[PDB]
Amino acid sequence: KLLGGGDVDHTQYAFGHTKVFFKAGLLGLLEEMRDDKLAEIITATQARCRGFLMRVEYRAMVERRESIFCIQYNVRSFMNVKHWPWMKLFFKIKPLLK
Amino acid sequence: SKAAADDFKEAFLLFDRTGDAKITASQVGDIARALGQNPTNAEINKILGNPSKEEMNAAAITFEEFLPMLQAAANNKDQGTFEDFVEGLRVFDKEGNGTVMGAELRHVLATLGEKMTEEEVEELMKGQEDSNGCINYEAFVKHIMSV
Amino acid sequence: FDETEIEDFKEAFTVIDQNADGIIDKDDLRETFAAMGRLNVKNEELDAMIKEASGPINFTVFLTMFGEKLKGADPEDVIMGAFKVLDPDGKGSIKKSFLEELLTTGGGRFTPEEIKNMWAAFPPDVAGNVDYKNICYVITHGEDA
Amino acid sequence: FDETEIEDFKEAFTVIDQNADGIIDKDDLRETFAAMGRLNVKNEELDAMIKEASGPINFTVFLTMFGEKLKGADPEDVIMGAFKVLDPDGKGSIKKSFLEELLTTGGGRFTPEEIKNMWAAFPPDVAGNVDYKNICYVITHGEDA
Repeated sequence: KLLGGGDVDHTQYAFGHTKVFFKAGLLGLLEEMRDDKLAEIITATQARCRGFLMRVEYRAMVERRESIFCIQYNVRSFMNVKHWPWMKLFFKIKPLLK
Repeated sequence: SKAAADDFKEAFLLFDRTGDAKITASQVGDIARALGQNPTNAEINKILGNPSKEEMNAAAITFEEFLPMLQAAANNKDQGTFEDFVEGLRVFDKEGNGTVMGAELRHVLATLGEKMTEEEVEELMKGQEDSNGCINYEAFVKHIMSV
Repeated sequence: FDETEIEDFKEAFTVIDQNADGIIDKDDLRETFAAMGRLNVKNEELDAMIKEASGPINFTVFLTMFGEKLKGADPEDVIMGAFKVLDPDGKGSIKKSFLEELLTTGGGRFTPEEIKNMWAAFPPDVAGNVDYKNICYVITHGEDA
Repeated sequence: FDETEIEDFKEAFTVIDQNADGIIDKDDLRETFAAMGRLNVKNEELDAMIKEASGPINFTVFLTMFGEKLKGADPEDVIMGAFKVLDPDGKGSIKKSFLEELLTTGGGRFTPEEIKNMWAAFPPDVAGNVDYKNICYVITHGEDA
């Protein structure tokens, strides 16, 4: 599973019942070239992702836009009100209602 | 070129939080992506340093530097081929059907190469992966290229 | 202002206006406070309530005074709507540090000092952002329940 | 149109026609909205409601306008009839994927895109096809209950 990642030559090695087999120094050379080739392949595939990743963040940030405000202002009210005679009154009284 | 797209300047006024018409160098990566460009973060990093520009110290910007950096990144959009994106994930899971097991794509997107946070990984899988734990990447890469 | 909230303010206006003529005077304020147990309600408290209006307290003057003090008042179902979007998996009360970071980093209304005042009477759970729901109760109806 | 549904539209016609002469004019629309809490109801909204009719809004013009917009309106008992045939063992809300497959594969009205719009305000359970009954409520009387 580990070797899943890395911009490494997935050739140069080989697994078996008790251990992995690995090249150096040719196969070692191969891989290296390979390694660079994924940064390319990879580096480029990373980017879009990265890009894209934040692109979804904006869609969320934006949605959120108002729900906050609502929350924002809404609290403030209370902080002001909760100390107001009339509002306490309404409060004790709010229950007797139907 | 103008085609002079003056909406890039109007989007710079939506990303500058101070209203002085400057955008810090740390925002330039994400704003190139929001203008329709996907440069990798190492590429955005290199170019910066390449020009003896340090993203480690305070930065400001001017529109006169951000415009040519977006035009230097715009040539690299020929690297965005969807054949290689779907074939990458088709080599990532066995059998003839496009499904990644949930945690395979989440751990690979967070730890392999350019680190994506697990918060962003969950926001990119939310809706395309159901409770079977299998992400269909035919529709997943389609929706990722819809934005 | 939803219409049931305006009907709640009409019922509170009728319970404070014990002369039933449509205008709450200072005698109505004092006799509503005396019927709630306030035998020592000073005349200066009644004069400070009347000093918040430019005219007599009829139903539309009471609604405009409450509108101008409650310009960010949110009903309990919309506060629980926003808290269900903050906890989108349901049931769990959200973490203390997650609400402090998301209040600050999104908006200026979520700045810290204000977050210390949020924790300060909205107790721990509420303050912390773990429980949920008791804060929606006390934002629509104040004081400890 | 069943007769109790026509009597419900006759009662709604009498509550919007506050002059009780049998024709809802623009003043009746504005005074019914002001009695529900709409103090800012614009005249252009009242003109757009009157622009949906070719004549004055009497009881038969209001019934024909609602008939032509509700050409697939179904009462709650017939929607629960069809959902009891989809869940013929009773009690259980039916699966999300079963309603998506059976809407598409039977009819063109059950095509997917429309199924994403069904899940989109008809929430999860409703959308999914698991609960049942809340969707019959909101199809006969809109908005969140």
